[PDB]
Amino acid sequence: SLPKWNQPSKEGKKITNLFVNNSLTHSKVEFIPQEGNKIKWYACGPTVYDAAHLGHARTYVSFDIIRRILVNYFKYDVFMVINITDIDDKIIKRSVEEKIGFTELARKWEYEFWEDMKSLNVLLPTAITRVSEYVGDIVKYIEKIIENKYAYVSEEGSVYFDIDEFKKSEKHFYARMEPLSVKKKKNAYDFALWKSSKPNEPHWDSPWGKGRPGWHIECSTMASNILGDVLDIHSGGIDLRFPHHDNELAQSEAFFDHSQWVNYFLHSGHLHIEGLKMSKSLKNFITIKNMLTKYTSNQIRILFLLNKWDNFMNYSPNGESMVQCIEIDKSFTNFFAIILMKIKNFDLNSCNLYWSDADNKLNLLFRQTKNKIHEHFLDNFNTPDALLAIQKLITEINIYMDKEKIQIGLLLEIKHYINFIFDTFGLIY
Amino acid sequence: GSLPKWNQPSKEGKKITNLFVNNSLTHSKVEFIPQEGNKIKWYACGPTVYDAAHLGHARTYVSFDIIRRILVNYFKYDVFMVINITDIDDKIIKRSVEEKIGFTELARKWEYEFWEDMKSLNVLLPTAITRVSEYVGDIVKYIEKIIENKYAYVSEEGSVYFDIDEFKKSEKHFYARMEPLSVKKKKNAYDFALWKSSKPNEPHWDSPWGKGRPGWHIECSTMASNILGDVLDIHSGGIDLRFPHHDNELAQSEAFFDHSQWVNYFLHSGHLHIEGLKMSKSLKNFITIKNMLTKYTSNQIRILFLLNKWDNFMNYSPNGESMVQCIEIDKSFTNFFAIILMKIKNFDLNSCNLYWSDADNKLNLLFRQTKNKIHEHFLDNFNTPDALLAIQKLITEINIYMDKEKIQIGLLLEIKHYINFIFDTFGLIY
Ligand SMILES: Nc1ncnc2c1ncn2[C@@H]1O[C@H](COP(=O)(O)OP(=O)(O)OP(=O)(O)O)[C@@H](O)[C@H]1O
Ligand SMILES: Nc1ncnc2c1ncn2[C@@H]1O[C@H](COP(=O)(O)OP(=O)(O)OP(=O)(O)O)[C@@H](O)[C@H]1O
Ligand SMILES: Nc1ncnc2c1ncn2[C@@H]1O[C@H](COP(=O)(O)OC(=O)[C@@H](N)CS)[C@@H](O)[C@H]1O
Ligand SMILES: Nc1ncnc2c1ncn2[C@@H]1O[C@H](COP(=O)(O)OC(=O)[C@@H](N)CS)[C@@H](O)[C@H]1O
Ligand code: NA
Ligand code: NA
Ligand code: NA
Ligand code: NA
Ligand SMILES: [Zn+2]
Ligand SMILES: [Zn+2]
Repeated sequence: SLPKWNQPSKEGKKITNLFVNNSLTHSKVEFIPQEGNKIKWYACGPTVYDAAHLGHARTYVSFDIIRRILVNYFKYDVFMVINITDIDDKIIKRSVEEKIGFTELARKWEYEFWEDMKSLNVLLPTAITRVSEYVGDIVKYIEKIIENKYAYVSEEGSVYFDIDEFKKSEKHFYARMEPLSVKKKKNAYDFALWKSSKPNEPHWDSPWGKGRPGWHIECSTMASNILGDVLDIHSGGIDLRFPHHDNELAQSEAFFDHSQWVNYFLHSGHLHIEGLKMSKSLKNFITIKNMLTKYTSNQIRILFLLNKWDNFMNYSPNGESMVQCIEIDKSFTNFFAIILMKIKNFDLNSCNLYWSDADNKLNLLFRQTKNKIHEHFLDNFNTPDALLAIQKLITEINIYMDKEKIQIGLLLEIKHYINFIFDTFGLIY
Repeated sequence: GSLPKWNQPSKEGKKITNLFVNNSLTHSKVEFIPQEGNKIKWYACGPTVYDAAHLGHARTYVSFDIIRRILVNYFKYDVFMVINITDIDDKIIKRSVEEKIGFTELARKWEYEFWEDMKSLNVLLPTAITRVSEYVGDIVKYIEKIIENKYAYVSEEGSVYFDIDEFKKSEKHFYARMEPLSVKKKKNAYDFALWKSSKPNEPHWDSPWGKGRPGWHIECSTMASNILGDVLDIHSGGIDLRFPHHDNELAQSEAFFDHSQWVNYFLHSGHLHIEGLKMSKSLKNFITIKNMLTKYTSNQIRILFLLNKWDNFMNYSPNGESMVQCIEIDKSFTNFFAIILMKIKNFDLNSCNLYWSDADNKLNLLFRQTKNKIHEHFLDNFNTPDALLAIQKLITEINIYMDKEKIQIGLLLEIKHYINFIFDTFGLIY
């Protein structure tokens, strides 16, 4: 009566002792690749009908940080896919208001989305999967689910997922992550894999008649096509956990007829503003472009670094939440300025390089800081505490650079390490 | 009994990568295991600063720079690295009476040029730099402790010699761990000086035994022990230093701490030969680093060294012969970056199709396989020749993909970032 989860076997895998908050277990569990040091990761992308806002930025920056930690810090081999939802009721409706076709609208806002991602130093994924380019694959995916007896066709030409049949199977559980969130149909909870189109909507041909993919089947199809029958990581905002992500699991399990399509399901917390999710529906949003006319990429990334990725956060506007981010960015800038000049201007001809007690104390604190930050990253990508550890080290390096005769090589190694961590954070100085 | 023992560090609580390194203490490739956590305490013997550095010096310090970058940037070990400057030596004293600019000033001049040459070759400064002239007092105290442990004696002239026979007698000590077969004021001829009584008009320093100078080997034992302590993860130098210099350091340091293993992994770079012989100031066959840099770039010189396994000897053919291949490779890397950056720059997300095709999948498979190949090469005693070849092969395929196939912008960027990461690890700059 309660879903089971299979931790992957550790034999032959890269083992870091990283723990992650897995929505499949509702707990922090050890992260173990399916294969070697490889990580196959699908992340749900945007619905491209309008500009991206600060809440979208929080989710993609947070997962960009996690990806950089996984790749640059831990040296996992990450194969990442992000989709573009360029077929959607929202796109269709917006396109009839603006009197532009659905494709030209979608391409415009996909373009702006990637521009906004680049402006925030978010890395592009390995693969970008647009629904409009995968419709034929979605149809074949739906055919096999029907052939496995987990979907049925209405008289209208729609196709619905058969929840009751899926639950009946001993090897399958419906709504693994939110069990308690559960006319032409068998049961009301059945959701559409193929929607029969009205003759005026955009549509595609299929064995069941002209229609469009249902929302959830788009992501099962695209992720399965590129990454296969086992994903190491699937991610998205917490709102997507049910029904979207639980429905993807059911569809993909039905397609492959196995019991675990995703090993680790990661959900970022929402960015709130004045207590409510930043949302286009609520008219309380700040576009990324507007945000970047007031704050820098570094400052916005520091905002997200200060908040644990899987917890919700509140944004206080009119600069309130950004005061601290600006101060921290200012301290990193001034730290780098001094250390870079001291390295550049150091004169090996005239210096004394005896290793003093002050050099030894700074070095001990340096190595201890590396160990603290390692433990923070292993603790479910705890960037708030890793950022604080860096701040504390900088406070001491600043004292040292002002007062002590300086060990040029120690300062250079410290600079390289802090740069390495800032690269992992996505900060550019 | 008659053969030295080596103790592999325990694996419990350590970073374990399955890296194997060629350990001169075992004369074999053995798994590298940190003494503590993921830390590596590493001392590398530095230059004797009386003249310009030459290409053979460059090979040793670039090779250890590559190894350090692999350990830190690739494997994420925490490396605490010390390199010394031998600025007190008989060569420096003799050179300074010829040059007449003063002994300290001459040594400092050629130390400065050594660091300039290292800077020109993109070699990273170590964590700590230990000059003998700044450590003489600590050296005197180190010698005092060895005498107090009965492993050194004082001659009537005021020199101090290490007592080999007393040292070997101890069951816990073995003399010449790495080259066992290489073995008037003295007890035995094989005794070596820890303190040399100064002759008139030479530079000298005070000591309890009279004015003198350190012996060569005690400088490195003292400086390494002072900063890094009683167990070094790695000690390194050119192969010529293995005996007598490095074996004597082990004996001195074991005598100081009265234990049996001061160094866990002793690594020796192979010599650069030219026309069949070690490039050597004595043979008049050397090329200075500066001369080399008026003809070739940092990248090309580092590629020369990446193409040769660090612990094997290599042959340098001059007049550009050995550099032809290095120039070709460097040009192909420059051209690769030029092309891929233009393809990325010219890519239009509006007008493209991004379906993940068979060609995209085949390139991705090749990419991931290249990562695993390069990983096994680095684990195989830092095999940069095979890792460089893997990158070359991958680039050949990326070039084909960019010319004809519709390109996955994200895949091209990710591959460029990986190649940048490996090139950062090699010390190449594009
Ligand atoms: N940077 C990397 N690139 C590629 N693969 C990596 C990397 N780091 C680690 N790995 C993979 O991590 C795994 C390490 O696991 P571990 O060394 O504990 O296994 P093992 O039991 O010794 O077996 P084996 O090494 O033979 O798979 C290896 O499969 C190796 O392929
Ligand atoms: N990148 C790193 N930075 C800092 N410390 C590291 C790093 N990688 C490994 N370590 C250190 O390696 C030691 C062991 O880590 P490892 O992942 O090998 O776990 P383990 O073998 O299960 O050991 P244990 O749980 O007993 O520490 C720890 O002390 C950890 O601090
Ligand atoms: N206030 C907020 N705070 C933090 N994250 C937020 C957020 N508001 C939205 N997000 C996150 O932004 C991503 C794109 O949301 P879309 O609605 O554009 O698209 C879709 O949901 C489909 N195209 C997926 S296939 C999702 O992971 C969402 O949970
Ligand atoms: N042809 C050649 N090829 C490759 N490496 C070479 C080389 N010729 C020399 N080397 C290496 O260069 C380094 C500095 O040599 P020095 O003589 O300057 O100093 C000393 O020996 C002491 N100051 C050490 S405390 C050593 O590691 C040496 O083995
Ligand atoms: Na069931
Ligand atoms: Na929800
Ligand atoms: Na003995
Ligand atoms: Na020798
Ligand atoms: Zn999705
Ligand atoms: Zn030495």
